Amino acid sequence: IVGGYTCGANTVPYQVSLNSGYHFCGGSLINSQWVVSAAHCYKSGIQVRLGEDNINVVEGNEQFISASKSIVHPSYNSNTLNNDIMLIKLKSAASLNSRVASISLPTSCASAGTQCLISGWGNTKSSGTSYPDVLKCLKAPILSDSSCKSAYPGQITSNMFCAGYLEGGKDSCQGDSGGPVVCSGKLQGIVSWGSGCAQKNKPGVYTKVCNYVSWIKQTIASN
Ligand SMILES: [Ca+2]
Repeated sequence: IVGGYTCGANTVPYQVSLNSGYHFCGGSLINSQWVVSAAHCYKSGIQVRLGEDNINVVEGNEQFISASKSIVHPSYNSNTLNNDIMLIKLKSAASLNSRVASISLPTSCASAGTQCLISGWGNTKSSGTSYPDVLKCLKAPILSDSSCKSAYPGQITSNMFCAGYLEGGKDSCQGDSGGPVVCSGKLQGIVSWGSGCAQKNKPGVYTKVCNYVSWIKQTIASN
């Protein structure tokens, strides 16, 4: 997250870190057994880390739970990032508590102009590299479909939305991929892609989770 703030320990209790020997992507806990992330974050060998603040220090509220199964969307296209969504099942249910909590899935799609909370342990620099240890947060508005398409001509599908600031300076970034975009208390987006981070006229692009609620529900009913 570039241009964000330190969230505060465990104030985003649905945020997970996906670990394969190192943090590599975020995700969101949607119930005691299941995480939603980006399909482009697929790796074999995922451990889900819940209750994290500093990902490099064991502080006492963590739950580390291996994935048993990962399910990339059936129509994920890794070239365009259309349908950039994945489900990860935990080998055992998380113990839900004040610091490890699920986020609701949406009923309706979010509205342009809504300010959402985006969070992660990704790079904090637009030019260069610096990865934080503690979780960072950003409030960013959903942009109109016409603005998003103007920013990325011939690249935005109905399963994507843009959020952020066209003047640059505030965005998600590498290592935030897969993490949450929460709008009116529901998971509306997944950190998916963008050209660079926090560059002028190149806002973040996010998987539009409201398009996937029936897939998510039937998949969790069946696995
Ligand atoms: Ca930790």
